[PDB]
Amino acid sequence: TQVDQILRDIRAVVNQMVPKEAKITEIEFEGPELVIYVKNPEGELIKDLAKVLKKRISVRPDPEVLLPPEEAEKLIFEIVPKEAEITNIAFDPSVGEVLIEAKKPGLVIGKNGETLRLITQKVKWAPKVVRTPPLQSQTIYSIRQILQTESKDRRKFLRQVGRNIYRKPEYKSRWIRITGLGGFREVGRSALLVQTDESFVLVDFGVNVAMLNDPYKAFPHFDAPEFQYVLREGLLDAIIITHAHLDHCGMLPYLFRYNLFDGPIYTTPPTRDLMVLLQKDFIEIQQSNGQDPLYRPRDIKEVIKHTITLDYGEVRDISPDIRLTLHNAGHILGSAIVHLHIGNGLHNIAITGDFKFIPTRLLEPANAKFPRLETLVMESTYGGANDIQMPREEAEKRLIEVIHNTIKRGGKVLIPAMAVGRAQEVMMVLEEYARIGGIEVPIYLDGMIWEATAIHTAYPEYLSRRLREQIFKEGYNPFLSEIFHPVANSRERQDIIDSNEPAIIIASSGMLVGGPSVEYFKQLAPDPKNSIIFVSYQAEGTLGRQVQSGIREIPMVGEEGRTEVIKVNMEVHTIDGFSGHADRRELMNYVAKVRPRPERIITVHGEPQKCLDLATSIHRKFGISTRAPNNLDTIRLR
Ligand SMILES: [Zn+2]
Ligand SMILES: [Zn+2]
Ligand SMILES: [Zn+2]
Ligand SMILES: [Zn+2]
Repeated sequence: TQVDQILRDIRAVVNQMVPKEAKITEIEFEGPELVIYVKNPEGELIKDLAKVLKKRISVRPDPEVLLPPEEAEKLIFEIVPKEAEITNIAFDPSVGEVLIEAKKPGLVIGKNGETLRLITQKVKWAPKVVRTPPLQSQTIYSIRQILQTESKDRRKFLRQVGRNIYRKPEYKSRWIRITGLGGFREVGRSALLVQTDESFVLVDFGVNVAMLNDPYKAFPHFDAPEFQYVLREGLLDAIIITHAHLDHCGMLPYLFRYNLFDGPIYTTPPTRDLMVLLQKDFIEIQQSNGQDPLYRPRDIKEVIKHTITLDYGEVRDISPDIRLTLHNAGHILGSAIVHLHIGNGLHNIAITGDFKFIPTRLLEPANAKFPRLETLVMESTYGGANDIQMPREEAEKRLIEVIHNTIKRGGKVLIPAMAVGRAQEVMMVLEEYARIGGIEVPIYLDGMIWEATAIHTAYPEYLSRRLREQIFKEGYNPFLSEIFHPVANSRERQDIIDSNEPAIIIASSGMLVGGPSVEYFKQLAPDPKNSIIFVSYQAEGTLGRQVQSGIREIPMVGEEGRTEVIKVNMEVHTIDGFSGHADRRELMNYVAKVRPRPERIITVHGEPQKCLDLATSIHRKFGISTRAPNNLDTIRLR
């Protein structure tokens, strides 16, 4: 590592373009950027010295000239209008920045950007105002508490990452290869290893909850020689998470449990929070089932401490020959398409993760415009030629149809859905339907769906333009609808089931693998008055896919090794018009619209035949080279 020889040349030109009166106390790399500390604020020299050094710079005051938290926290409630209504105020010393939250962020941000600098001087801390979210999230609060109490660790973490990213100047890769450790010709445990002769980055690291009883099918291949080498030698530069779902980020905290990695995890803020929530959710579902969890809160916590967030469009160097950029995937809040600029730029890779290419209630179609692009890795969940989804609006009509029939017949509607994803989407469908007077019976929300929902309201900028304004700007907010009733605990859950009142029940998780939805299913499945509606992809080996297949008698190993058979009499429906996955038509259209036209396309994340079908179809229609690799396949990209 010749990092300090690089830092030496920087400290030379910086101490040549910076006011020597401006007592520079330090210059070092912290995360994906150069930071210059100075005890003397003050502009437009950053814009320069930055484009001169060809690096991302950030000037700040020495952490010493910063008024303590418990102190400057009262000086602020003094220097800002009481009408500004400051709901919360947090600190993040790892960046010397004060996060100020208020219902009326205008009177706190300075009626002329003034009060912003007004308080900035009185405490030296970097102010950042945030409009109070309409719903408070335990997850968000928890992450905030961790970031201000772990300041010591993170500041050290950011120095290590920085010295690592710039272990050498911009390098042109000699070779590039991608290895599927999981998620090739199957849905589950997505894990792809990007390799160059200088770097190693992991894109996604999921688990296959549908196959939890089989460690050989549930986890990415830890037995891959190249991967054991990368971990054991400490060569993994980074991990990039496309989105919050467990089959894309679920094994991430396992890596910390066993101290196999302590580098950076790059992802969008919404993803960092949703991920943390689904991971906590996961290990709790396991314990509530009497199983030993894959990891513990202490590991999920380590994940948070090792995560560096980027918003879409932010280009960042994550190693000597790899620059990252995230783009909207339109799958779920915060979902991204990973774009890796590698070496010379003549062999760039775009990794789709899961994506949607038409608008939905919460999101806009995936980005299809990139700078330079040679290889496109895309999902195939609906890759079969006949995998056309039901039109958005016909699905809505079908849903309403079914709810009416069931609610009349004196029954209940069970809609299994993941905490994040279809839950929110379906909620919007029922909410807009409520506003015209269609919701008579109550709508219960079980399985952390409400907490996830809270996270959405805190990231309006990651929602579609339509819903963005409708949220933060207006006082009215769709999720806040009085039609949704969060299930408080196991007693109420049981009350709900025993009660004779018809109702709509939306509960995690989406494939009946675990969580409240399995309880509802089991106790409601016998009565033919009830209805269960699948609105998401049912993976192979899930109870959900069994029910969906029509199997009317399902065995379930219960407590004390005794198996129990649930008799299925309730109505089984499938409405795929709410899917977060691009359907066959969308996938093919995506390839058509993507620009620049990729020289190669690799199909993944889909049942075997679907991956091949899509790959064959893309080649036949667009004449582009394609391939549906197997796990453990490695493709050299030249
Ligand atoms: Zn997903
Ligand atoms: Zn997925
Ligand atoms: Zn080429
Ligand atoms: Zn209640």
